[PDB]
Amino acid sequence: RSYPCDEKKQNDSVIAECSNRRLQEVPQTVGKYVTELDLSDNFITHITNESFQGLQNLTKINLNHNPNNGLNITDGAFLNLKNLRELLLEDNQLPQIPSGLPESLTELSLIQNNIYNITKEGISRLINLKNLYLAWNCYFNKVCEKTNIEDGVFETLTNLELLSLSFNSLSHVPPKLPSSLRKLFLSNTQIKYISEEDFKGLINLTLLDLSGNCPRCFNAPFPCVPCDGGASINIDRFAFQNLTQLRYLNLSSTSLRKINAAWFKNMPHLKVLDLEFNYLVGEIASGAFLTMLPRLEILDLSFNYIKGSYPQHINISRNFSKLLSLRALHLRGYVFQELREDDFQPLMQLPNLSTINLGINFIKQIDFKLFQNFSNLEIIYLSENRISPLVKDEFDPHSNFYHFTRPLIKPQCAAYGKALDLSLNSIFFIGPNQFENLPDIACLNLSANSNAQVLSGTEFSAIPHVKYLDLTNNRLDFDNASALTELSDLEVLDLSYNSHYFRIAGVTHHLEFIQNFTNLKVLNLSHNNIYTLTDKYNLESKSLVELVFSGNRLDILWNDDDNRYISIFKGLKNLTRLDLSLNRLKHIPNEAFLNLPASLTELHINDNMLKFFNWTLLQQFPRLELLDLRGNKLLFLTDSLSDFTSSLRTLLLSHNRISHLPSGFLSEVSSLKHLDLSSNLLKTINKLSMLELHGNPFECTCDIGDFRRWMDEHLNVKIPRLVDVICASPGDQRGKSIVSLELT
Amino acid sequence: RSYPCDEKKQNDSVIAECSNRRLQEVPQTVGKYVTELDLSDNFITHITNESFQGLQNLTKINLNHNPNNGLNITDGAFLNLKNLRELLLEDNQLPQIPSGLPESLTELSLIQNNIYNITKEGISRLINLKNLYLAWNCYFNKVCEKTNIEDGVFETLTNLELLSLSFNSLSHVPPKLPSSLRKLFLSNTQIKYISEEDFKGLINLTLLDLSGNCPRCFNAPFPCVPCDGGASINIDRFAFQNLTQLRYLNLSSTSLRKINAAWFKNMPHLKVLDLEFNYLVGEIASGAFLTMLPRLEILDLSFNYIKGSYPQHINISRNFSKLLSLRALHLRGYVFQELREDDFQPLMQLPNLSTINLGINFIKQIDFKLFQNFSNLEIIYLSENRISPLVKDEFDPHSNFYHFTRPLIKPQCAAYGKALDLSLNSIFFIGPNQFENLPDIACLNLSANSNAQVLSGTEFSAIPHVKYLDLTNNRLDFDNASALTELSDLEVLDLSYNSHYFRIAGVTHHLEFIQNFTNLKVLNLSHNNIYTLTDKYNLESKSLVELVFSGNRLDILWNDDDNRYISIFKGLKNLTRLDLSLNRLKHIPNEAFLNLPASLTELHINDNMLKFFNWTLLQQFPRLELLDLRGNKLLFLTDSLSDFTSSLRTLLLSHNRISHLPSGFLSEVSSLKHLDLSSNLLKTINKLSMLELHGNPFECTCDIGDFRRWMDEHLNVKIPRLVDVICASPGDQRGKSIVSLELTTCVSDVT
Ligand SMILES: *[C@@H]1O[C@H](CO)[C@@H](O[C@@H]2O[C@H](CO)[C@@H](O[C@@H]3O[C@H](CO[C@H]4O[C@H](CO)[C@@H](O)[C@H](O[C@H]5O[C@H](CO)[C@@H](O)[C@H](O)[C@@H]5O)[C@@H]4O)[C@@H](O)[C@H](O[C@H]4O[C@H](CO)[C@@H](O)[C@H](O)[C@@H]4O[C@H]4O[C@H](CO)[C@@H](O)[C@H](O)[C@@H]4O)[C@@H]3O)[C@H](O)[C@H]2NC(C)=O)[C@H](O)[C@H]1NC(C)=O
Ligand SMILES: *[C@@H]1O[C@H](CO)[C@@H](O[C@@H]2O[C@H](CO)[C@@H](O[C@@H]3O[C@H](CO[C@H]4O[C@H](CO[C@H]5O[C@H](CO)[C@@H](O)[C@H](O)[C@@H]5O)[C@@H](O)[C@H](O[C@H]5O[C@H](CO)[C@@H](O)[C@H](O)[C@@H]5O)[C@@H]4O)[C@@H](O)[C@H](O[C@H]4O[C@H](CO)[C@@H](O)[C@H](O)[C@@H]4O)[C@@H]3O)[C@H](O)[C@H]2NC(C)=O)[C@H](O)[C@H]1NC(C)=O
Ligand SMILES: *[C@@H]1O[C@H](CO)[C@@H](O[C@@H]2O[C@H](CO)[C@@H](O[C@@H]3O[C@H](CO[C@H]4O[C@H](CO)[C@@H](O)[C@H](O)[C@@H]4O)[C@@H](O)[C@H](O[C@H]4O[C@H](CO)[C@@H](O)[C@H](O)[C@@H]4O[C@H]4O[C@H](CO)[C@@H](O)[C@H](O)[C@@H]4O)[C@@H]3O)[C@H](O)[C@H]2NC(C)=O)[C@H](O)[C@H]1NC(C)=O
Ligand SMILES: *[C@@H]1O[C@H](CO)[C@@H](O[C@@H]2O[C@H](CO)[C@@H](O[C@@H]3O[C@H](CO[C@H]4O[C@H](CO)[C@@H](O)[C@H](O)[C@@H]4O)[C@@H](O)[C@H](O[C@H]4O[C@H](CO)[C@@H](O)[C@H](O)[C@@H]4O)[C@@H]3O)[C@H](O)[C@H]2NC(C)=O)[C@H](O)[C@H]1NC(C)=O
Ligand SMILES: *[C@@H]1O[C@H](CO)[C@@H](O[C@@H]2O[C@H](CO)[C@@H](O[C@@H]3O[C@H](CO)[C@@H](O)[C@H](O[C@H]4O[C@H](CO)[C@@H](O)[C@H](O)[C@@H]4O)[C@@H]3O)[C@H](O)[C@H]2NC(C)=O)[C@H](O)[C@H]1NC(C)=O
Ligand SMILES: *[C@@H]1O[C@H](CO)[C@@H](O[C@@H]2O[C@H](CO)[C@@H](O[C@@H]3O[C@H](CO)[C@@H](O)[C@H](O)[C@@H]3O)[C@H](O)[C@H]2NC(C)=O)[C@H](O)[C@H]1NC(C)=O
Ligand SMILES: CCOCc1nc(I)c(-c2ccccc2)n1CC(C)(C)O
Ligand SMILES: CCOCc1nc(I)c(-c2ccccc2)n1CC(C)(C)O
Ligand SMILES: *[C@@H]1O[C@H](CO)[C@@H](O)[C@H](O)[C@H]1NC(C)=O
Ligand SMILES: *[C@@H]1O[C@H](CO)[C@@H](O)[C@H](O)[C@H]1NC(C)=O
Ligand SMILES: *[C@@H]1O[C@H](CO)[C@@H](O)[C@H](O)[C@H]1NC(C)=O
Ligand SMILES: *[C@@H]1O[C@H](CO)[C@@H](O)[C@H](O)[C@H]1NC(C)=O
Ligand SMILES: *[C@@H]1O[C@H](CO)[C@@H](O)[C@H](O)[C@H]1NC(C)=O
Ligand SMILES: *[C@@H]1O[C@H](CO)[C@@H](O)[C@H](O)[C@H]1NC(C)=O
Ligand SMILES: *[C@@H]1O[C@H](CO)[C@@H](O)[C@H](O)[C@H]1NC(C)=O
Ligand SMILES: *[C@@H]1O[C@H](CO)[C@@H](O)[C@H](O)[C@H]1NC(C)=O
Repeated sequence: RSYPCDEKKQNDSVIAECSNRRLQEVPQTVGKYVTELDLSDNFITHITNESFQGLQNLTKINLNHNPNNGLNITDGAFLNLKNLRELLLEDNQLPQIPSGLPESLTELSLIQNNIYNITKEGISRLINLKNLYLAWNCYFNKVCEKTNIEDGVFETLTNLELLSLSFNSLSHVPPKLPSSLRKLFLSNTQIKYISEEDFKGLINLTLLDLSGNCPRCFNAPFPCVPCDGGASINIDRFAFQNLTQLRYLNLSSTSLRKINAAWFKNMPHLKVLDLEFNYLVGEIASGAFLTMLPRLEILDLSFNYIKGSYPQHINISRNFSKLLSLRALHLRGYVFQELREDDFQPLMQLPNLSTINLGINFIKQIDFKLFQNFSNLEIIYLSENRISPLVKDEFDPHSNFYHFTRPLIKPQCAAYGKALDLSLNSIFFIGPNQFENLPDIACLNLSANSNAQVLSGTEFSAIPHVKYLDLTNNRLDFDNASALTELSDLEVLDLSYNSHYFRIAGVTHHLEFIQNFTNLKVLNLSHNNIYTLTDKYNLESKSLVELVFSGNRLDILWNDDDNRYISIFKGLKNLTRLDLSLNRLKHIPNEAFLNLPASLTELHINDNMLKFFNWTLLQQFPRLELLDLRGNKLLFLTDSLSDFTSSLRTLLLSHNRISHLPSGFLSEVSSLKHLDLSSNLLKTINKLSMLELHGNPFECTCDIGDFRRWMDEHLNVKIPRLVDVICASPGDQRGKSIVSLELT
Repeated sequence: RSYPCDEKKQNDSVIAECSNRRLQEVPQTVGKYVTELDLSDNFITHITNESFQGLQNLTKINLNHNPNNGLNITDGAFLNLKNLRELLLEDNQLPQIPSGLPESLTELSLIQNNIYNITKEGISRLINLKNLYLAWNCYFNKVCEKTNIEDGVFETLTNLELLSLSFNSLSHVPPKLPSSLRKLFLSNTQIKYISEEDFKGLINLTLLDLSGNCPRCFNAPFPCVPCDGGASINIDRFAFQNLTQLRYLNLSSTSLRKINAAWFKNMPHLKVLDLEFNYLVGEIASGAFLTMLPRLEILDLSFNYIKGSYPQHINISRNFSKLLSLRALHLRGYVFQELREDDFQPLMQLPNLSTINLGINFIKQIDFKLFQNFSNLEIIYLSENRISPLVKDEFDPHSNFYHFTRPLIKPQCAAYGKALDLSLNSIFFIGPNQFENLPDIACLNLSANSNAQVLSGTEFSAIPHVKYLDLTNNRLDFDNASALTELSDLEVLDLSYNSHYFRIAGVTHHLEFIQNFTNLKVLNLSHNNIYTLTDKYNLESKSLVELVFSGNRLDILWNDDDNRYISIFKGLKNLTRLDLSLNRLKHIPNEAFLNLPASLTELHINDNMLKFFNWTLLQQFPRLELLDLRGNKLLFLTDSLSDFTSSLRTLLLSHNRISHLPSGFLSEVSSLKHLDLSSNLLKTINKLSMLELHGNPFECTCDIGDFRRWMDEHLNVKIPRLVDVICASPGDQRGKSIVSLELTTCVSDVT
């Protein structure tokens, strides 16, 4: 049982996680076998040549964010560790590259420090370096007006594949870079001119990042100072003529008015070109460079809008048809009124185009017919446009800062088929022609359309094979038992955040339409504040697997004088996961709890106000693996759980007021694998494989020693976060983990 | 201050407020001199003939919401009170109208009870009744399928001016109503037919409410069961022929397809007609009845839309020009695409039309020229339409439930002149032609337009005389010192909830444009999360009276390493009211606090996390009347406040961790009128006119008795919620108010 580091097996080596544990120095109680040590987010201030004694087998050390004054690393502190490959020293307030680093180093990271001098003394001996990260060092500091890069400091590094000097005031591409380089990151370097010579010899390079050099300002979470007179980056005609291996060019936020087609003459393999936050409305219209990119897969031209120009049409060159390899186009924030069928003629041939991103263009009209003309289109993303009803009579320094990195559409949605995201549009009601002349849509997002309409069950007729449907953040009036019945194939329905009309007494609430879905698996009714239904008072489905019922008023339903809702969930005969969280429940009528489906594997009733829980009733739930009761006001446990369940694997009781464990509890219940008793009022204790106890106010006075014995006996039971299992009393202990006491 | 009722003198009579004080029975410690007694929101269950013994001067009793099983009122319990005019008995669970009520009664209220029988025995003796309220009695109850109204039960009441039977299952207008009736309220009564006879003799009537009878459902906070086959209310041809005095007709939510113009034949004075939540798209187009309303001032036709119909145009009859007296038209929720100049020709003549309400119509285009064709138009309300950028050219049972009762536009805005509310529209940027062909606008609402634009100071050129401007709930990029400079004459600016771009480092933040406003009085920057400005680091104005700076990051600004923001507010030389609430302040640098304007009358720093407050620095603030420090983490008071201020009138210190009052604090500071020490950690105490102490964990052990003396001596000092000034200790006291102890016999230990 390791302290204070949770030591774990990974492939063919032993990892130590000692992150975020208030450690004031490198623990010397680290396993002899360990090869990778994480000490990030701690309060360590000193690293001596004695800090890693008896640990010669370390290949990786992480010391990032230490402390939370500065980190003091002595000369040749690591030099003894002859097998050290990966050394991470980020956000340590380091004033110089620590001297005497081990020549075995392949990956060094010094991001977010006060390193102004990049010296031969520091790194020229590190001739095994593959990856060097030096970003965020001389970045808008008043002490340092330019990073000092000793001449030829990198040329000895003939194994260096990745160099990163992003977010440093360089002003000039450093000379004498090693030919070995595959990826050169120079984003936000204040480099305004790129010469013929700058990237000479770099004939192996696959990625170049010149982003944020002469920036166009928009939404960056770091400072944005445009080049004087809004001037673009000046890139010589031939600067990239020897870069024949380049796959990834990032020119985001360089204020480019014109793109020289010469730049791409000897670059036949370019796969991903990033042109976000430039002034290229012209070049998108009459693009020379579009002919030079036959192998391009990802193009991004987002936020190239002309300030104040709301053109009627988007002007797209016919040359866009010479992007034969294109898989994904990103045309966000161009800002235009209408997309005509003809405007997108150039794109209809491209055999591999799967993703069109027209987000944040404030488009009013789209000839939706034009989306049938596309071979392998999987993702139509139109979020933040102005599609009306149709009737017609603090940040991650490692992130990609200029590109949408996460999926445009939830993978769980896209999985089903062609995905259409019309979220944050103006479809205030679904018009009769709303989805006419549309491919077979599988995945549809109508989230946040200020839609507050009634559903007759004839809105989705033109796209009847929708499987995943998001109607979240609307004010839909569920006034009709026919609502959504036209969608027979439907498997996932998200009605989250439609509370408006569910709160209103002067309108009926019909949820019977659920019953008509033979294929429906997952229904989300979170945050609808449901307090009544009319006519049919039970939810019923033979198919449904998961119901989210959180943020509703079961408190009101299960306290109906005529017990109308006592079996609201029973008719869900195939339900395995039910979420009753945030329903303001104080007491659950035994009858009502006994009418929860017998099929339940996983029941969440967390974040209510339960004082009592009739453990007896678990007898009626023989498939129940997981019970979540966290964040209630529970006081009492059964003292005979074994009599009530043979099924229960995981029991979560975090954030209750439990002060005493029954004598026969921890022992017995052979099914129980995971028990969570963290953040309770346990003063002392007095098969399983995880036991959480952190945040309990333990009396550390001899009586505890009995439990401390049991921890040493049962080592198979993982007690996580031992650092946070603290003594409340007595006064001299108030602070120590309960693994610090003696026996006297 | 009598216990437990706060007695107050008002216009030669004494009111007793004993509401919301957990009283389990009528207190017998009420002054004989009292004329009005409020006992609402208590736990009283019994009213006997001994409940108000003496107390002969009582004219008004309020017993509403008592308790929170039922209220038990004995026969002739009030009969002794020979001067009882107003008796309020609302939400008491009463099973019958209490027998033997006093004949002196003029106003009786019995709303929200279980009164199924309206008997002659109960009310026929009450021949002085002006106002009887019986709403919400037999309302969707399973015991009672109809209210039983004894025949002729009201006809003895020849003084009855107001009768209310709203929200009761009647099914038929009761017969034999007194001719004295001025206002008859029959809303949600389930009355489907109205006969010639029903309102015969009611020749004095000024108001009739038939709303909610055959309802159209939309947003009502009470049940809505439409008449079978969506049938409208059936009102006979001549039902209103004797109602020549009627001013107010309410036909809201009666599902009316057709409005018989006969109804208004002998009704020449009708002032206010309410037709919300009907099916009158036709009648608005044709409209016989429009010729019959020469004196109408308020018409409301809101929510008459045809479900699913998004017509290109609104069809209003030419007859709308025969509404000569109209002051306000309410056409919400008709739902149409375009308003053309000619669509509103019939309204342009009407000499007195001041308010057009086109809310929630989802209009895409408006010929804004057409609003110059109006004589006395003061309010153009277009909230919740779809006006795009232009580039080319627990409820209140007493409420009015079917009408917008509050002002369409904040009075503070309208006051300045012609008001245009484009809130909750689609003006994502202000186009160059956005406010062209528009009257002289004084008051402009652009709130919640998903507007996320840069301002060049050329957007408002076409309406340069805007005085009140609301830009709230947008994502405006204040990246320009020229922003809004075209609006000279500007007095009020609301920039509340525009935090988006103020949180973003990769954008400049210019607030210099304030300086260019010679007339600017009130500036609201609430909830903008301001943590930096570029170039100009101080706010400066010779004119500004009020700055709201709440929900910003003064924590970050006043902890700038180079002290850039130390005098951010000093250049506001005329400022009297400053709000620093919700700025996450733990400590205020003495320099920074000393650079707050000297002109400050009223400083709010509530809801921060302050541990310390240098009371000394108040010396530099000689005009300071009101200091709000509530909801901080303060521990200490000055012990010599008098040395630091002669100005301070109101000091709010609720929700701190203050555990001791200095001996010389309460005494001294003759200016102090209101002191708030509620919800602190005071164990004991040891000019003014209000002192709040409720929610302190008081030791009720002899030491307290000193204070209890001081309360009896200084009776002028109102201590509100004495009921909630509770003993924490010792164990035997934990629950009693500190006015329940005996000074003769207490304990000394348990400290
Ligand atoms: C079908 O249509 C008809 C209309 O054609 C509707 O009938 C109306 O119904 C409403 C709602 O019940 C009635 O309003 C009530 O009227 C009371 C009398 O008001 C008048 O006298 C006072 C002077 O004493 C004036 O001030 C009023 O004018 C305005 O004055 C100020 C603004 O300057 C406002 O405060 C007023 O609201 C008026 O706009 C009138 O000339 C009125 O007192 C009563 O007010 C209570 O509720 C309001 C808001 O909730 C509070 O401001 C107020 O405080 C009252 O409530 C408490 O406060 C007082 C004093 O502090 C206490 O004494 C109370 O006990 C209580 O604790 C209310 O607004 C309206 O009068 C009536 N129209 C006519 C002509 O009769 C039907 O309802 C409609 N049917 C349906 C189903 O909607
Ligand atoms: C952004 O910040 C701004 C400003 O910081 C903020 O806008 C202000 O919002 C506050 C409230 O949030 C407003 O203050 C209130 O104003 C109420 C209305 O005030 C007027 O009308 C009062 C009564 O009207 C009667 O008389 C007229 C004619 O005589 C008659 O026609 C009417 O029908 C009616 O019968 C009137 O009393 C008042 O005048 C007062 O002004 C001074 C104050 O210094 C005082 O000395 C006077 O003696 C007098 O009281 C004014 O003309 C007002 O009722 C309200 O007041 C009280 O009672 C409530 C509780 O019932 C309390 O909450 C309150 O403390 C008061 O005791 C209150 O004062 C203010 O007007 C806004 N300012 C502007 C410019 O609009 C925005 O809300 C912020 N925005 C966001 C998004 O947060
Ligand atoms: C200009 O445009 C260029 C592209 O033209 C762009 O370059 C790309 O930058 C991003 C951001 O730095 C790079 O993304 C990272 O890539 C590495 C390597 O990925 C490969 O290897 C891993 C397996 O090790 C595979 O999963 C992956 O499929 C690739 O084969 C990844 O390590 C990064 O993943 C982590 O970081 C993400 C961002 O924080 C996390 O979300 C993710 O969970 C990973 O973090 C976790 O694991 C990390 C492992 O080291 C660990 O360190 C973290 O703490 C955490 O536990 C990330 O995807 C991308 O590779 C570059 N593209 C190319 C082709 O090289 C520039 O960024 C852009 N310029 C600007 C200024 O934006
Ligand atoms: C309305 O309610 C629905 C139903 O709850 C919500 O949609 C679900 O959201 C949950 C998360 O809250 C989704 O579950 C997550 O899916 C991720 C991806 O799953 C795929 O990949 C995994 C392997 O990674 C496969 O097992 C799986 O078959 C899928 O192929 C997971 O990565 C998520 O976390 C997992 O890993 C972490 C460890 O980091 C663990 O903590 C988790 O326990 C878990 O193992 C997680 O499983 C779920 O897929 C969604 N369902 C559907 C049908 O879409 C909506 O979010 C909700 N709507 C609103 C508006 O609130
Ligand atoms: C510009 O347009 C905006 C957009 O409409 C407008 O904002 C509105 O202002 C008023 C106050 O000035 C808001 O009214 C309040 O809103 C709160 C929200 O929680 C309500 O709780 C309050 O009403 C309660 O009391 C009623 C009593 O019966 C209850 O029935 C009711 O349910 C509430 O509990 C209170 O009225 C209004 O909500 C906003 N609306 C929005 C969308 O922000 C602003 O006034 C306009 N600016 C100018 C200059 O006029
Ligand atoms: C349908 O449309 C909406 C809006 O486009 C999608 O909502 C967005 O979904 C993403 C991913 O779930 C949310 O990302 C989150 O951001 C917050 C940061 O505030 C972070 O806390 C979360 O961890 C997560 O990263 C995003 O906020 C959300 N946007 C809005 C406006 O709600 C929705 O996912 C779409 N549906 C489908 C099925 O694709
Ligand atoms: C009572 C609930 O109403 C919901 C609803 N469903 C539909 I189809 C409509 C509707 C009505 C008129 C025009 C266009 C569409 N409406 C009404 C509005 C637009 C107000 O939501
Ligand atoms: C970064 C600041 O950008 C704000 C801004 N102010 C204006 I005038 C515009 C704008 C841009 C193009 C077309 C129409 C209008 N925009 C940008 C958008 C519309 C994206 O918000
Ligand atoms: C460039 O990479 C190739 C393999 O892709 C390698 O054989 C060659 O040695 C590298 N060139 C230099 C000069 O390091
Ligand atoms: C399209 O991609 C597929 C694999 O997804 C590949 O086989 C095909 O050759 C690609 N075609 C072009 C023209 O890039
Ligand atoms: C409910 O939907 C059905 C089927 O489309 C329709 O005929 C009916 O009019 C709807 N009912 C209501 C109350 O809107
Ligand atoms: C649990 O409920 C059952 C009946 O459903 C009842 O017999 C028993 O009293 C309850 N158990 C506890 C511990 O309250
Ligand atoms: C009101 O009544 C009492 C006796 O009923 C009388 O003595 C008293 O003088 C009256 N109130 C006032 C203010 O005079
Ligand atoms: C109308 O009202 C007044 C009371 O204000 C009364 O004098 C008159 O007689 C009433 N008319 C009838 C017919 O009752
Ligand atoms: C218009 O209002 C004025 C005063 O506001 C009034 O004298 C007149 O009666 C009204 N005019 C008409 C035609 O009703
Ligand atoms: C108040 O501030 C002044 C300086 O402005 C300082 O000298 C004094 O010590 C402060 N008082 C306290 C109690 O901190």
